Amino acid sequence: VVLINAVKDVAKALGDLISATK
Amino acid sequence: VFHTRTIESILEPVAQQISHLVIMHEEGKAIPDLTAPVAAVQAAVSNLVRVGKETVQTTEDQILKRDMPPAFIKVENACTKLVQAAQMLQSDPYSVPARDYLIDGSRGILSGTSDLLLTFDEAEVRKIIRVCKGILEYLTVAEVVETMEDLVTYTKNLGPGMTKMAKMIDERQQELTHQEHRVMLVNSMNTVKELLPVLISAMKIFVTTQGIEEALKNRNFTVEKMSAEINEIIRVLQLTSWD
Repeated sequence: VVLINAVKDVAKALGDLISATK
Repeated sequence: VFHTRTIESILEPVAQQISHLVIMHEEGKAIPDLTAPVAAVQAAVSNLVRVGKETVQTTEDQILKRDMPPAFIKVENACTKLVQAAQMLQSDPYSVPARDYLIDGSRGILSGTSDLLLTFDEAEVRKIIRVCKGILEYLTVAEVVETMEDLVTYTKNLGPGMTKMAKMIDERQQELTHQEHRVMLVNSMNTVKELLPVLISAMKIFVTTQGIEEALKNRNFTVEKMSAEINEIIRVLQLTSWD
């Protein structure tokens, strides 16, 4: 499902951002 | 925490990091350059909003047209706060509003992606409910079956309808995280499947038949028991919390 996959990409990128903070 | 394994896999790792980040900020160094990872967030958000806007325009489901746009605004605004925090930290790695804008941006993106995922799930549940209601309505037709011709027509319709409903429930329960909800779906579905041949048998006796009042009572009893289980399935399918 494309919308669900696009949501997954957002969550994965956010996770990467938070781990980059500390 | 998240009612389906799709929502859980997608959101729980990031939802746990955000909670931790909030606890750390409350109790409590320089934050490194966040330019590259923020750009990756921006590129993902842009794709989600574009595809999302395309869905809004094409869909016939008025609930999606209503609930999806505010969630996009939520994710877009939260991303704007994240882009501001990275621009602040590039100029000042010890910046105070930047640490708040990161928390606010993270919370908002998670809030908006949660809304989107829950909206998509309510939509899938509406599809299952329509199939359940279809069966409920067909169970009400049982009482007008008077001849063997009608019984054959009724059996040919209800048989496949029940198989499709049984397959939708089996596939929905596998997807659920809370066990109490899965058990209730499986139990109710099993009773419905088990009572279906009993209904067809009760209706055969009615088509065959003082004597009529007994065959009618048993057919009406089976419809009642099957209908109560179906209405319980409709109720359990709509649960997102607690057990």
